[PDB]
Amino acid sequence: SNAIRDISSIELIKEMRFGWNLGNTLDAECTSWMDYEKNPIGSETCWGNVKTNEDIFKTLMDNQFNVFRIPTTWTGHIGEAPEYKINEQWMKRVHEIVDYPYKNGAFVILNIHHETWNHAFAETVDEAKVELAQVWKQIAEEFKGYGERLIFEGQNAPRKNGTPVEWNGGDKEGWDVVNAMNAVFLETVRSSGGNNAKRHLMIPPYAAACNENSFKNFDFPEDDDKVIASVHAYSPYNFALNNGEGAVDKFDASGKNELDWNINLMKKRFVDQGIPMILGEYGAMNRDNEEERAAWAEYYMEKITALGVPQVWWDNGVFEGEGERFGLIDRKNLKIVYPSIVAALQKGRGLEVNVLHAIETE
Ligand SMILES: OC[C@H]1O[C@@H](O[C@H]2[C@H](O)[C@@H](O)[C@H](O[C@H]3[C@H](O)[C@@H](O)[C@H](O)O[C@@H]3CO)O[C@@H]2CO)[C@H](O)[C@@H](O)[C@@H]1O
Repeated sequence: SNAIRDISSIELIKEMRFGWNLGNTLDAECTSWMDYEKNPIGSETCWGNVKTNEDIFKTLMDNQFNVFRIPTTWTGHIGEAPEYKINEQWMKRVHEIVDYPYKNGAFVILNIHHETWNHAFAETVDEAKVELAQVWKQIAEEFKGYGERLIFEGQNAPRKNGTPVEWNGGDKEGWDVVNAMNAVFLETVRSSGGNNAKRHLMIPPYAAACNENSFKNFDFPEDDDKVIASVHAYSPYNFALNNGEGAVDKFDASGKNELDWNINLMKKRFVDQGIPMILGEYGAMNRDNEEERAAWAEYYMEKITALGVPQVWWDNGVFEGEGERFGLIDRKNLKIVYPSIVAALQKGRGLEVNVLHAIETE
């Protein structure tokens, strides 16, 4: 089945309800202690998530999720330079997981994620561009026959890791590198075989940041209507993403102001300019505050739905402890842990509320 619809991204995006990330899974990176030679697909579970199965996705699809992002870290599974051959058992497992939502008719986003080699520094950009082309040549070849519901996202949050400008929008060095890398990704996939000339491709601004500086220095192609801007927006910060000092457990007036500001940024940079965009990651972590988060999620969803922009929940499988607690589905037991959040996504999207597989009330 190698058919692909010839459809613009803006038209295709209309078919998207809302999404879910298979977080802390194929993106988990454990090369400091795991032997990837003896465990070539072991990294999937090395951050504590269960082995992925189709029923995780069917549980979510029952709740009207129809976009599934598969964040994938290829670092550790890549052969030596300059061929950068991807381990074939790893590629097969990535392929099995893409197929869980894809063969059930949903949208799938496959990316490159926690890579050590695509950092946004001019020092290494010549080498990083070669590795990016080699990696995407192989991904594009493996999935060349897939239709329009399989989307490639060329980079995740390329940035100047470990610098003062890592998380505040970047600087000119970082913007030029991210743009050059995005161009290599687009060219590599467009130049490849099969349906890839008509595949929908996502590219991020620097760090995928919802930021004035990142947005303003983001190059976007003017002659390719099947390219999509990839943005991440865990907004407002202290309520949604702050895992240290200053975190708040209520979505208050100042938090709404901050969220409204960033949504308006997306409107002015992308929506008003006819640039297709997807919020590929967002979420608010568990602070024993499900109703605060449900109200925030319904408001966020309603506002971006009025702009035609879909969003994709970041679910890293973590519910308690010191880590970031973005879990939404209990993958082991196939239960929605926060049913009022899922109800908020449905209601805010304009859908009928029907939360299936909810956990019992304790
Ligand atoms: O517990 C296992 C490891 O967790 C690592 O933290 C991860 C968070 O749990 C996860 O929520 C976060 O998700 C990122 C996403 O990958 C990224 O694309 C986006 O820019 O931000 C999201 C929210 O922060 O990923 C991190 C990994 O970077 C710990 O860092 C690690 O020590 C620990 O072993």
